[PDB]
Amino acid sequence: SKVTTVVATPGQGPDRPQEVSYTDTKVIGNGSFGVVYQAKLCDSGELVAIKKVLQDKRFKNRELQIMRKLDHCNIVRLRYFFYSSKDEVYLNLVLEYVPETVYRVARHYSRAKQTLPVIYVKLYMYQLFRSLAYIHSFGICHRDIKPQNLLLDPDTAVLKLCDFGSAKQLVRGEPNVSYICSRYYRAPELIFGATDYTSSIDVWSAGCVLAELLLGQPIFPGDSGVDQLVEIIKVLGTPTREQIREMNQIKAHPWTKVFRPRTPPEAIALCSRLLEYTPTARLTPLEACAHSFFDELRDPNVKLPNGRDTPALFNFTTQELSSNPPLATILIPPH
Ligand SMILES: CC[C@@]1(c2ccccc2)C2=C(CC(C)(C)CC2=O)Nc2n[nH]cc21
Repeated sequence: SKVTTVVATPGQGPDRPQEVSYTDTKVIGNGSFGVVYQAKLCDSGELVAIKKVLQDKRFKNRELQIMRKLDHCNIVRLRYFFYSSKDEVYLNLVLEYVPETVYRVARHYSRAKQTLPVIYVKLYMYQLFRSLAYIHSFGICHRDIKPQNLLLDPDTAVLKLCDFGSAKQLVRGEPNVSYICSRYYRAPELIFGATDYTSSIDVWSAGCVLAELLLGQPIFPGDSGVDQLVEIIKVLGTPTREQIREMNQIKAHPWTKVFRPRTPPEAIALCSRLLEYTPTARLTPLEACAHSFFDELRDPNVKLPNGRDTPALFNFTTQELSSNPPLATILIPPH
């Protein structure tokens, strides 16, 4: 068809562009950022997402700077990036394409008034925390964890975190904006306006994702930035003055009463260790990866419903173990 040909720096490593060609460019999605397209590489047929952003020639692009540093089985690959052109200049990110997301698959089950089975919950949640461990190890917060940004191949069961459009490297020094994350998955410290929040916001959002996978709908659907807070109180109860200080009247409805009757205790526990008001009292991605809930994935006779083996869950790097390498003994069992 129309066959566009550009000179694209690869995302990985030495800064040396090569010629690259692609053809079936259909528009998908919009936003303050720019536009995302879908397309087909000629060299192989493989489908690609191309996010097209306006770039100030002087200033560096945060997403690209973050994406180039990343190489991890559970995160989208930036395959290439290339510039294009009034006297206006655009960055184009050429990203790996996966046709489904967790939101979409979850939405299938929800419409059948039906459960996503616990095995897929474990698999998906585990791989998520795993991608968080990795990006947190570079001080990078994602700041937009939600099912719509979890790529998923349902045959392999491989989940890959994506959209690093709100991602940012947090630094002890600097303030950062508090209106971020998508509203249902926003951490309570951010509703209270905090500008010194840590990577522990992602963990809350991972918690809101779990909760949702267990319930069939979002756990805290709020009307406004502000109602979001009331929807949390509804469940967590009112936070103590002490808790409120740590972030910077109603009784707490017990977790076990929150979910469906037949729900795993190990899962409900984990949920309560993620959805803590005090951000320091939330598990870290690696502590959660190691949480008892995920024990079924360390059984050597774990198989996927469709027969196949699980994807690789223990090829942990130095880097991913950075934050607490004792845990390697729990996370990596015998085999
Ligand atoms: C082309 C962009 C896309 C996306 C981008 C951001 C979030 C989620 C998905 C895209 C899909 C399939 C989709 C979820 C049906 C629609 C969609 O937006 N998969 C992707 N893989 N890489 C980028 C993508």
